Amino acid sequence: FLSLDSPTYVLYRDRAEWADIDPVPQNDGPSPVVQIIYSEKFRDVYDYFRAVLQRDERSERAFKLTRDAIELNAANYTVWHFRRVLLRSLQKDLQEEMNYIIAIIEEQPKNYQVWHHRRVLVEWLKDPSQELEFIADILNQDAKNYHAWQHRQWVIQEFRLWDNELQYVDQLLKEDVRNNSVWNQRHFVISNTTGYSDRAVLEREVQYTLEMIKLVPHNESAWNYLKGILQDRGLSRYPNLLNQLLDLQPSHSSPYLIAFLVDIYEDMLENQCDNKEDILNKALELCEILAKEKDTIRKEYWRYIGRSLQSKHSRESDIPASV
Amino acid sequence: PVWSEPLYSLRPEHARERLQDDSVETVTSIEQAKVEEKIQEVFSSYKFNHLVPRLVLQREKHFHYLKRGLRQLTDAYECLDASRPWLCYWILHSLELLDEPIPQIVATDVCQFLELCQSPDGGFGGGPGQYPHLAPTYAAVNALCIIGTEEAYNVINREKLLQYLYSLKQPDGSFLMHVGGEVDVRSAYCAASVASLTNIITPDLFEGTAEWIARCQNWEGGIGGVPGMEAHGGYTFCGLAALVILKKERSLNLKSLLQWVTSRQMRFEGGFQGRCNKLVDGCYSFWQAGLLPLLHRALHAQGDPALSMSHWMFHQQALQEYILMCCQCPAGGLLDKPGKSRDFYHTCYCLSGLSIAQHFGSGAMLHDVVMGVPENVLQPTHPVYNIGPDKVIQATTHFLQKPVPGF
Ligand SMILES: Cc1ccccc1S(=O)(=O)N(CCN(Cc1cncn1C)c1ccc(C#N)cc1)Cc1ccccc1
Ligand SMILES: CC(C)=CCC/C(C)=C/CC/C(C)=C/COP(=O)(O)OP(=O)(O)O
Ligand SMILES: [Zn+2]
Repeated sequence: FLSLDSPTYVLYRDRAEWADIDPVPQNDGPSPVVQIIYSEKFRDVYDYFRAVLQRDERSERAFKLTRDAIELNAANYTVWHFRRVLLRSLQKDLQEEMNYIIAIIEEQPKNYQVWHHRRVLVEWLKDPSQELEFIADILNQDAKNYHAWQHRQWVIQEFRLWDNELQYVDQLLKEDVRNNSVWNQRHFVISNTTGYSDRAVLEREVQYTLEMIKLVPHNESAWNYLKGILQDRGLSRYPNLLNQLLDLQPSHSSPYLIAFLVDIYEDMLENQCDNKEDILNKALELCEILAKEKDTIRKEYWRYIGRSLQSKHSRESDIPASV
Repeated sequence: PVWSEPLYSLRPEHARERLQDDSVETVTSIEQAKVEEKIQEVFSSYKFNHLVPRLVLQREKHFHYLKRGLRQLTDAYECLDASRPWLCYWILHSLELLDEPIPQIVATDVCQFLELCQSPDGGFGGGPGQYPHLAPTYAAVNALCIIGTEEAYNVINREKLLQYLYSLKQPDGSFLMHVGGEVDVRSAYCAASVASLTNIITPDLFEGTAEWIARCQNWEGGIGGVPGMEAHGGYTFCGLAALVILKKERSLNLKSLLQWVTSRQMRFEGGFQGRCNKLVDGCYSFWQAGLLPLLHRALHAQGDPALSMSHWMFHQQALQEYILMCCQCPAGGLLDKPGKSRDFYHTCYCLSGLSIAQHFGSGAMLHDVVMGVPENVLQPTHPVYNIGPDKVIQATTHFLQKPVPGF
């Protein structure tokens, strides 16, 4: 009906069809704190909202009023709750409401309430058929929107819509290989479909990641994904990894490659590798390089790591004090 | 030496910390480069203006901004009309950090307003007449604890609060943020925080909650909002802090968490990003850097022998430099990054993070690092609740005089 931004918008206190209702002023007390000096339009809508809420008036006019209250403050979760009460009480068409929430999310996508509302609608309708395309449009504008990725995971998992998501992930990694949300989505998809224990899958994923590392050696996301998919089994379980990373040292180096080396060495020492001492000193040398030159922002972390490795892996570490 | 620059961000080597994009441009690298150029201008402004750098926390300006906001806000704050207890908390905490006393007149007015925000069925809403919600409930309880008077403590209906928490509890261990609302790790933290402060924790209230939080830790080492989601500083703080309250930090892989958080400090800017490959933001000075004290305490309780006894495991100096040089509005208030506007939320968390960066404490051991003028030093904050540690102790002691509702 009358859009909040319409040139001919009129205050609720001036509307004939609201004449019967006394608006309800906010009760901030005799000496207010954090008192917001609301605009006229804002205070007018919310005075009327307080009135319909207080009376629990479940009417078409109250339903339309929630649209304005939401537009004025989409984070007002009380208004959203009442709007959902009205959707059910008035038996409103839920596909019309889906059209509404898609428009609102498009304009204010960084808001918890709007995404939760959309989830409730999808649950009520048991219809996920618009979701992936809708979310894709939001991600086309902000490829890192946290709520959008979260809703996407919920939709995929709840409705088992796994079949095309790896393809979607590959598309987004092509657009921006530094997009960490997308690396996260890659792990989410693989973990819940094939899993990473399938050797062919793990192999494919490591080769792919190494290929991205070669293309963009300072991209931290690829480095974190490589570590993430290997670390629970233990980096030292993969003896070829070390040599192959050392082979990137010359013209593909980074503080990330160096840090990964330390992580490889750390696991080796934990699993009683050959040449305990040789490995230790290699690791300590690297920790020092990182702390003093290559990654000084993390000097406290790297000194802590060097200290930890020394404390438990030095030849003297298991030697009784009397010796 | 005379040629030596005492500020880490102004040293000549620091230029080597600029982004290397490997000649492959994407939206991510373009955006990072834009921030770095703006920050470099800030860093170099002294040199180009031929002045000696002096890092001063603009206390009087911040106090004026806070004192007024505690009473009245412009319509710029309409979007926070359902978060008024957060405004009370952010402002009162900032004032506490700045060691500015709270007039009893103000204290009593805050108490009375929060009473009006309290629901008959327990918890606090975003404003008077609003349904209760765990976020303003957390804020309201923190604010009342910062005030710390008998009147303030008495505002909280403890019996109804517990009932409210039970009404939000889910079978999988998680909590709804509010009735008919969303679930994420924020709710676990909000619930743990208010229940522990007010001594209403029953034997089964948090059954399954530690395990649910641990499922939110992912392949990155940090914690996402729900299981499966990308690791983020805000959710990671909520997850670890709730586990500390529950005495269940060991449920997490603390080592992968430590590696993840330390990697979130930006080598050039000195501040922290909220997740991998996104931008620095002053409020993560708290959410991210606040994890380091939590991890220190946790690792120490495990008898970790290699822990520093004077510093947190992040660059305390670089963080203070970022906050002092980049995050202050000359008119008063702090902000996200240069070019953004001041707001009470960033004022709260930038100062909270500055305090953490200034103060190391591990039992008997204490060490301060105060960059810039000595008057820059803030009051310490408790890394779990983010109110003064004195206020935490005083509140917990007071409520322990009461029995857990139901006995
Ligand atoms: C944490 C909180 C507290 C009260 C109300 C809302 C929120 S929030 O969960 O919506 N939160 C804070 C929302 N936010 C936006 C934000 C914070 N940092 C960067 N941004 C864009 C705010 C900005 C200013 C104020 C004030 N006054 C209050 C919230 C989201 C968020 C946190 C960190 C980075 C980005 C987004
Ligand atoms: C107790 C309590 C309520 C704590 C709040 C915890 C907190 C800070 C959560 C942040 C969640 C979130 C929506 C991040 C994305 O914002 P973004 O994409 O605009 O920011 P980004 O680029 O820095 O991830
Ligand atoms: Zn912020």
